[PDB]
Amino acid sequence: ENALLRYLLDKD
Amino acid sequence: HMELTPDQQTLLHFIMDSYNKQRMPQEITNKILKEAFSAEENFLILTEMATNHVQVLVEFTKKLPGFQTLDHEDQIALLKGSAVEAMFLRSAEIFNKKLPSGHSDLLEARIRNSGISDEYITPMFSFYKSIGELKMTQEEYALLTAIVILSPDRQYIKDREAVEKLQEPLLDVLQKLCKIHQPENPQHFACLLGRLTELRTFNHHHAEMLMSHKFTPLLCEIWD
Ligand SMILES: O=C(O)c1ccc(CN2C(=O)C3(CCN(S(=O)(=O)c4cccs4)CC3)c3cc(Br)ccc32)cc1
Repeated sequence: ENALLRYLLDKD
Repeated sequence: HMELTPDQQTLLHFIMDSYNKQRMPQEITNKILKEAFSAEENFLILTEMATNHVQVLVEFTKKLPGFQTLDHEDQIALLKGSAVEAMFLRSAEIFNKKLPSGHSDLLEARIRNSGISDEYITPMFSFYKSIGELKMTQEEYALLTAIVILSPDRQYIKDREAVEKLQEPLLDVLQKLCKIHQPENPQHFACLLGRLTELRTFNHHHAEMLMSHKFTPLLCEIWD
């Protein structure tokens, strides 16, 4: 799980 | 050899626009100036800088033409495999252009007194000088960053041909820009290629450095 990258990639 | 096509001009414009949106926050620059000159505070400052770069990298990458069209897993694979390379490339630009002479001298002082071994510090500063010598333009820093990021040879990529289709027109634009701006120097593209291979060596130095107050759980789980 690359939770931070996933969040930043699919943000705003 | 003479000019970029409207399509190459469009592609270059999107890379340039995305690359120029980045800025060092006031909070970070103020820390390099006023915080204590101890191994603890120096490493903490550098950790903050390393973290801020990851956010800058994701936002630049998201706006690269065709990145959004890649499979989700391949997008993650490209960011993971280029994060260290893109960090040292951006750091080279800031050290040789952005940072003021005095402020850069204080950051170099902080870097050299942050508990990191010379085995890592020496190639890092050697690479900074080697980049400075080339006198790279902003178009060259933006294209090089995009080429590094869209490397189709990174581990855990499923559809490599899709990344190949994205990287090939960037190498074409970069070579053409070398022929237009440095026609008297036919070895200019080759000098820029030399930086792509020098950047690859930083993957080992970084992973070997991470093996050793220096414990930062957030950055460790991104990198490896
Ligand atoms: O806030 C921003 O906008 C921003 C943007 C880009 C950067 C990138 N950048 C870096 O990452 C370092 C080089 C690596 N070191 S390090 O010591 O090797 C290390 C410590 C912990 C893990 S890796 C950290 C600082 C650096 C130096 C100089 Br001069 C210019 C840019 C950078 C930072 C901030």
